[PDB]
Amino acid sequence: MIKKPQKSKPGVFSFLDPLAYEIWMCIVFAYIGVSVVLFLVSRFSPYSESTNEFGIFNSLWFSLGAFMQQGCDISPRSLSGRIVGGVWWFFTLIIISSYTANLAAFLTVERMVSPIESAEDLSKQTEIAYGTL
Amino acid sequence: SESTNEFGIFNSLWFSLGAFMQQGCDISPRSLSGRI
Amino acid sequence: ILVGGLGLAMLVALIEFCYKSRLFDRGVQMLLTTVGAFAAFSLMTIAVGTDYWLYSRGVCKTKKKNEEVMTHSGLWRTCCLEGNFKGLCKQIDHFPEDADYEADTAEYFLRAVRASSIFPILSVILLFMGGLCIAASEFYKTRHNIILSAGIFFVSAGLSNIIGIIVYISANAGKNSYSYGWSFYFGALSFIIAEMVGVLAVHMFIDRHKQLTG
Amino acid sequence: GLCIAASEFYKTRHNIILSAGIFFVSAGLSNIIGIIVYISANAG
Amino acid sequence: AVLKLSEQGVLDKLKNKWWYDKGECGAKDSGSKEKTSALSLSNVAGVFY
Repeated sequence: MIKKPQKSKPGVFSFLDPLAYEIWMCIVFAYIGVSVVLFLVSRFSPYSESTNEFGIFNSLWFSLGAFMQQGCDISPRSLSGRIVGGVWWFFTLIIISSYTANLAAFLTVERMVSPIESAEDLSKQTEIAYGTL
Repeated sequence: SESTNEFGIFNSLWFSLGAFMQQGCDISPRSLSGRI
Repeated sequence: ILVGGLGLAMLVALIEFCYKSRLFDRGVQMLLTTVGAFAAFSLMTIAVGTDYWLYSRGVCKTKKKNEEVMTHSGLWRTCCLEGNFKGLCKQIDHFPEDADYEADTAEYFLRAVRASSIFPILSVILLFMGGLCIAASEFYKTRHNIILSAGIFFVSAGLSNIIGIIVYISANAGKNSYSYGWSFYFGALSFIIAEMVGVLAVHMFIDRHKQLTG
Repeated sequence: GLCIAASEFYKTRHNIILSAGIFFVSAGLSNIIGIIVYISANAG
Repeated sequence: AVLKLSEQGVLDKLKNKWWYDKGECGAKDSGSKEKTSALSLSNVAGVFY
């Protein structure tokens, strides 16, 4: 007989678990600033002005549908306009594909090891004592 | 006249990129032996 | 590199504005593509005729077989440096080991392609053949579709270049911490230019076609 | 913060207004990278 | 006299001679458990073809 060593239960947000608390906050920061620079180079006095399609939050919407794989409606055309996006494509390719690798790792196993039985380490270790009546 | 193919050298480079990514593009080959 | 690309992207956005705030010269583009193609015709043949492509540690000549000699290794002459005799260049082919795996006819054919410069020599050929036709735009001219077939040879040469690169790298494993000679890069560098030439032929074809259409 | 006041005094140049917002966006770039390296320093 | 050659390691030089200077059957399979290896290019050979 030994103790019962205290398994922790999953939470409500257990799908958010295979990415640490900071990066979720970090990615949103990066999400916004990517979008505005796209919108920065979007409207830059084309030398009418009513030329580009990338609007204020429309630039935000391109950044989202690029991020999650659903596609978009319109592509950038400028040299500077396209050189930002492939970076963001390369960003979102690495990140959330890496998310799935960790996400599979949670659905594998949850067994707490509950240290070594048929004891035999009570002979070997000096850590946990053991007695009788 | 003939201004048919939208693919310049820059867009062909560009379509090559997002094809390797997940994100598709509007331009598409549309014509045989380029479509393949 | 995410953030580093952003101000990099913004920087190029600035210079377009001032450049418009205040290729070029057709005809010497025809002169431009010659010096590109001829120098590409050099560096292809340079790396081909080269006893050294990669640095590694092997032997010089056996049957000498001390432990291992560092090697100034390339295609034909697997010549060695840093030894009791330096610069003794061996000729190397495929060798029959135990049972030879003849049933691996995919491998034996891969051996048969290997001990040959078959694609890197052919990468010279169309580059040489493309080098023939680029001079023909003045003498016996105004046929102006033979100009189009010239750039075909350059692009197909880079195809012949790139496949020879693979099979040589496929032959290497076919740790040691081997490195590369600078001459190995020369076929890779000329691979770029052989494509950079032939695209410019298409412009000059279509502009002469645009001059033909008028 | 300097150039935003300059839209009245010595005005009607009206392209120096454009360079002002460059500094704000690039400041957030300078902000976000300092956030990372401090968090990188925590486990570092 | 045995203890000299052991101390002079001449046995090892002979042990290199009759086992290791005649390493012939060049198989050299040991096997590492590290799954951290990048793939070969030759693993992806025919894809380019």
